Amino acid sequence: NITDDMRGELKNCSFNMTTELRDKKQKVYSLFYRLDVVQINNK
Amino acid sequence: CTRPNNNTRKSIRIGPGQAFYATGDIIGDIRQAHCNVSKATWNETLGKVVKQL
Amino acid sequence: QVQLVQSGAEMKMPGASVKVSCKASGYTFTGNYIHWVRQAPGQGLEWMGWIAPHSGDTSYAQRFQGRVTMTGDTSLSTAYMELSRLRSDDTAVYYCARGPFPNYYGPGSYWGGLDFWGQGTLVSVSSEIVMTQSPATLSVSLGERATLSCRTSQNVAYNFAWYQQKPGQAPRLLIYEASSRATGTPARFSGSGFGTEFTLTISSMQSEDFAVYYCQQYNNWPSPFTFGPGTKVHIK
Ligand SMILES: *[C@@H]1O[C@H](CO)[C@@H](O[C@@H]2O[C@H](CO)[C@@H](O[C@@H]3O[C@H](CO[C@H]4O[C@H](CO[C@H]5O[C@H](CO)[C@@H](O)[C@H](O)[C@@H]5O)[C@@H](O)[C@H](O[C@H]5O[C@H](CO)[C@@H](O)[C@H](O)[C@@H]5O)[C@@H]4O)[C@@H](O)[C@H](O[C@H]4O[C@H](CO)[C@@H](O)[C@H](O)[C@@H]4O)[C@@H]3O)[C@H](O)[C@H]2NC(C)=O)[C@H](O)[C@H]1NC(C)=O
Ligand SMILES: *[C@@H]1O[C@H](CO)[C@@H](O[C@@H]2O[C@H](CO)[C@@H](O[C@@H]3O[C@H](CO[C@H]4O[C@H](CO)[C@@H](O)[C@H](O)[C@@H]4O)[C@@H](O)[C@H](O[C@H]4O[C@H](CO)[C@@H](O)[C@H](O)[C@@H]4O)[C@@H]3O)[C@H](O)[C@H]2NC(C)=O)[C@H](O)[C@H]1NC(C)=O
Ligand SMILES: *[C@@H]1O[C@H](CO)[C@@H](O[C@@H]2O[C@H](CO)[C@@H](O[C@@H]3O[C@H](CO)[C@@H](O)[C@H](O)[C@@H]3O)[C@H](O)[C@H]2NC(C)=O)[C@H](O)[C@H]1NC(C)=O
Ligand SMILES: *[C@@H]1O[C@H](CO)[C@@H](O[C@@H]2O[C@H](CO)[C@@H](O[C@@H]3O[C@H](CO)[C@@H](O)[C@H](O)[C@@H]3O)[C@H](O)[C@H]2NC(C)=O)[C@H](O)[C@H]1NC(C)=O
Ligand SMILES: *[C@@H]1O[C@H](CO)[C@@H](O)[C@H](O)[C@H]1NC(C)=O
Repeated sequence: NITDDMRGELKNCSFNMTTELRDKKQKVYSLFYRLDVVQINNK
Repeated sequence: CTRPNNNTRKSIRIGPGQAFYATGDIIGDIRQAHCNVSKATWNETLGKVVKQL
Repeated sequence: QVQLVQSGAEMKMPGASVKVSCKASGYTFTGNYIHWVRQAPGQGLEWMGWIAPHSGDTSYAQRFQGRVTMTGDTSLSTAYMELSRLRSDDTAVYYCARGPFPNYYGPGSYWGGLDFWGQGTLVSVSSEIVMTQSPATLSVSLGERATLSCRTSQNVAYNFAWYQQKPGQAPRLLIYEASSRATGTPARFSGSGFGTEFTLTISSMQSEDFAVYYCQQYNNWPSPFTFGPGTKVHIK
């Protein structure tokens, strides 16, 4: 909700994930807390 | 203490077989989780502690 | 984005009943309390009551309680409002509106204002009153400053808010808590006041600003919401 009181704290992350069909992968997403994830080196 | 977030669980079948529970969507009263403490009670008890000290 | 869409219009004589629906999209429906409010012709807005879809708890204007029923079908993301035995006070455009996000330093019902509004549905029977605004019309040229005043028949919780309305469109929230600017609202707008009298200011006018402006007093309770007659900011 604009502007920004929550400070986000979560990111709308997406990634090519291996599924039950070890072979063809699936682009999925999930909300993670910035306390759990860290920038490597959208980003 | 409260976490006012009626969020869902978009579970993803990242098998084979085994399932993973990812974070779905976050909806509701988007406020930061927090705790409520009775202030006068804290002050009173703290004082009792200081007596000992 | 967050959107509330309502049902179609009707004409009534006092004694009759009417039912209106409100479908929400863009947010988790159950998460927010929905107010029912109306605005009679040649008259200012009026609060019927609200229902919290999460809990199912409701609050009804004392005026309304016997006659009105609010329901909510969460699967549908719809809220319903039905009102029997129409009387004068009854006819107006009926709007549904969602409450705002919870605030960091807010006491209970501080976010009871109408954050997002439906376009409204028209029902017409007989006639109703409260807060007072001036000037009725404000003619200004883009660039000047606009000041709007609101006098209340009662004192307030600092739960005073201002709304902007181009007719035919959903009303939009400008200021909340007498002086807190709504998200997406420009610095141009500011508000202030206490007791009976409150004011809204637009430092520098833009062409987009021309619309009608209304003040509102809001709280937790039934009688607590009240709105002013409106001030029209017209260009010239
Ligand atoms: C916080 O926010 C969340 C939003 O996520 C909100 O969740 C809603 O809570 C209300 C209140 O309980 C729910 O409404 C209840 O529905 C009862 C019937 O439930 C069953 O059927 C639901 C409908 O299924 C259809 O529509 C949905 C639309 O979203 C769709 O996905 C489906 O595919 C389907 O087509 C179904 O959603 C529901 O599923 C929930 O529960 C299962 C487990 O049972 C779980 O696995 C799911 O993940 C999901 O959470 C379920 O299968 C109904 O009986 C009930 O009524 C009581 O109260 C009213 C009060 O007036 C009385 O009239 C009535 O007689 C009963 O006493 C109530 O209406 C609503 O459906 C929730 N779900 C969603 C998605 O919005 C919370 O309420 C908010 N508050 C908190 C803190 O939780
Ligand atoms: C921490 O969380 C706890 C719960 O885990 C909260 O507990 C509440 O604490 C208050 C204070 O002890 C309790 O409030 C008192 O309850 C009395 C009874 O309430 C029930 O019964 C009445 C009829 O007797 C119903 O009307 C009401 O809905 C309830 O079902 C009331 O008699 C008391 O009222 C008197 O004091 C209040 C002010 O506190 C006055 O406004 C009244 O006019 C009257 O003088 C009073 O409300 C409450 O019941 C407890 N809840 C439960 C679950 O036990 C704490 O509130 C919480 N703290 C924080 C900061 O949130
Ligand atoms: C998994 O998601 C990643 C992004 O997170 C996808 O990456 C994309 O991978 C392809 C193959 O390496 C890249 O395509 C190649 O790009 C170059 C330059 O644009 C072009 O010269 C080639 O012809 C080719 O298209 C693509 O650029 C890369 N995307 C990014 C953001 O780097 C990958 O496609 C995803 N897999 C699934 C199954 O969707
Ligand atoms: C978080 O990222 C996810 C992707 O990882 C975004 O997902 C997108 O979510 C929306 C809403 O569920 C989907 O939009 C809907 O798509 C259907 C079909 O295209 C369309 O009929 C609807 O009108 C609507 O646009 C969208 O398709 C989905 N994207 C994908 C890749 O599945 C989500 O938007 C992200 N959130 C943030 C804040 O960016
Ligand atoms: C706690 O109470 C003591 C007196 O019992 C007082 O000296 C101190 O100022 C109090 N603190 C609070 C926050 O009021």
